[PDB]
Amino acid sequence: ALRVLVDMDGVLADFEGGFLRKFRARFPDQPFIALEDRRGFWVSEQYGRLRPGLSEKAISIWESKNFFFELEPLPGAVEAVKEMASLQNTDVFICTSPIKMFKYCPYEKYAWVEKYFGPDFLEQIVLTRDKTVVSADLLIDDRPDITGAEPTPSWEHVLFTACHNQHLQLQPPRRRLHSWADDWKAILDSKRP
Amino acid sequence: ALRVLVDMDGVLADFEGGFLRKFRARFPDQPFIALEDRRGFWVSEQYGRLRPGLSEKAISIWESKNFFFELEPLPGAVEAVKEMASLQNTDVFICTSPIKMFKYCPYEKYAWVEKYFGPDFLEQIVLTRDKTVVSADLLIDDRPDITGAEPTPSWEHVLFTACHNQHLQLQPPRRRLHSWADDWKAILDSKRP
Ligand SMILES: O=c1[nH]c(=O)n([C@H]2C[C@H]3O[C@](c4ccccc4)(P(=O)(O)O)OC[C@H]3O2)cc1/C=C/P(=O)(O)O
Ligand SMILES: O=c1[nH]c(=O)n([C@H]2C[C@H]3O[C@](c4ccccc4)(P(=O)(O)O)OC[C@H]3O2)cc1/C=C/P(=O)(O)O
Ligand SMILES: [Mg+2]
Ligand SMILES: [Mg+2]
Repeated sequence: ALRVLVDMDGVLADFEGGFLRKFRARFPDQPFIALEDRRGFWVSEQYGRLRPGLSEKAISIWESKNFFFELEPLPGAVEAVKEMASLQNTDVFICTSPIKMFKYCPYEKYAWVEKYFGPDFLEQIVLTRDKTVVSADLLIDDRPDITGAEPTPSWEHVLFTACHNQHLQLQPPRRRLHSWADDWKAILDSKRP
Repeated sequence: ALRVLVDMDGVLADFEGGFLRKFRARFPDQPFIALEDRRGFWVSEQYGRLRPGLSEKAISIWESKNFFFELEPLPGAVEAVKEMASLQNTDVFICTSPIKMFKYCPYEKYAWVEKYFGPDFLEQIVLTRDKTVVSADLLIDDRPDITGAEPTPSWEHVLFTACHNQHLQLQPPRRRLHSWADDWKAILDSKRP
């Protein structure tokens, strides 16, 4: 079977929108970064440049209970992955990194998957801080540079569009999946025998 | 670097001893299976044959809060893995499967690793129900038959001795690690260039 790894935050689950909503609600008198203006992968670094002490306040949002659990799915994500997993000769794993503060995040990621994909889909979860040691044909992930212990990962990394990466020019033959409305089936079919 | 995957339950953490202690304390008037007499990988199947309704009582032990967190390390396990991870050209990942009931288990496994190996070791955790999709040179695991989506895993599976597998004759050239007092370094060195 063709094997596809799908990232969670910024691909399945709307980490950026969730973060902004909760930040504004908790820190209504602080300045914030509109999603369109997000630059750089690390939210807290951008916030830290905007005002002193804002990096720590940003961090307190994703460390809070229910932050991960209450993320909304990105449009099309649940439908696409469900269809993808039902395709013949196609094994789909949700491959995601928990944050360092582990009190809520791993638990809530399991709970989120159960909620949107159902109990049977829990067998498809891989939690890891290193994706290069997970072998597959494809990795769909919004992070531009994915590295770790394995210098030559078996997967092709398809960059999932996010505001933070939308301007990035990629080194051919690297490619993008622009959203779940985009033609993911053609990408998968291009890797099949 | 040589890459080694190490299982948690029955290899690092004493799932069998922990289970028995808690079962006896919770169900003092039920019969139990002494560790020496454990047969078959699945604890609940053996308990279920011993008396009707015992399978469900067994399951309630590992579903309970603090079951995973309070497991004792197997003798030598923490020392060995710490030394192993400090070796040159050697990357060690703790590769473990959470149980289906996810309320406590993933969280407590992270907490256990932090407790025995320290915060920095949390980056080395891989949670998965499928180990065949994790690529490495070696997998040290007490489970005799490890299968999943990848029909030809890259690792050599070294069987870690447990009471449930201690009589098993293995198909050459399959081999065992008899305990952490056993010569794990020689096993690793045998895979190096
Ligand atoms: O896209 C993101 N942007 C972002 O700013 N963060 C935040 C949350 C927290 O995540 C981490 C993080 C680093 C690597 C992998 C997951 C999370 P940490 O666990 O180190 O605190 O990095 C610093 C912080 O940055 C996470 C993510 C999620 C990364 P992925 O989608 O899990 O790869
Ligand atoms: O060795 C074991 N023996 C055992 O009886 N169990 C119990 C706990 C529960 O674990 C499971 C289980 C199945 C596969 C992988 C982990 C756990 P489930 O999550 O399906 O309930 O299997 C049924 C039950 O069997 C777990 C383990 C731990 C298996 P690993 O060390 O995680 O591979
Ligand atoms: Mg992401
Ligand atoms: Mg085990």
